Amino acid sequence: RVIEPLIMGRVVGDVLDFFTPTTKMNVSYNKKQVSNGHELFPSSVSSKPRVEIHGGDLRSFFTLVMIDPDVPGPSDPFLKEHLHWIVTNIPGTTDATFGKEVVSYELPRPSIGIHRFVFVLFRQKQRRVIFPNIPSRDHFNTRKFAVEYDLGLPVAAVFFNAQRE
Repeated sequence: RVIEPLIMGRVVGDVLDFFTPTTKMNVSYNKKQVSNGHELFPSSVSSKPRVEIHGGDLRSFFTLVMIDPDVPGPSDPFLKEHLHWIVTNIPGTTDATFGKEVVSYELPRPSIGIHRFVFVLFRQKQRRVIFPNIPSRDHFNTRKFAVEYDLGLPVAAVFFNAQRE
């Protein structure tokens, strides 16, 4: 039931494997929480959001990625995924500003149709801090990225829909 909007919205399937959410994540833009699957205007999301994470060991570290799988349009997404943001080594119970920004936040600018803008959080392996070298934002693969950096399955994910205004 908790992952339901991600399954109906095809995030689980198109971008992520099935997982059991275990960390609470709250993504907010100017204090307005992102609600799974609801539409936002691009102008509302032009600056990076606040991403607070909750619960679990204070010693844990988390990686956040933001991706758009529907590029340039969802019907023929031949550039998928477009990478919007990567923050690693976020201490448990804090927020993205406490991690290492590895890929800077790129404002959502969907070209064709309605795109899903997806935030995914992973727990890092114990005693591991990571610094991914990502040469390009196009043709990004979240599943492959998690395998590369030993990030396991997502522990939380949320997304919004956005289209050109």
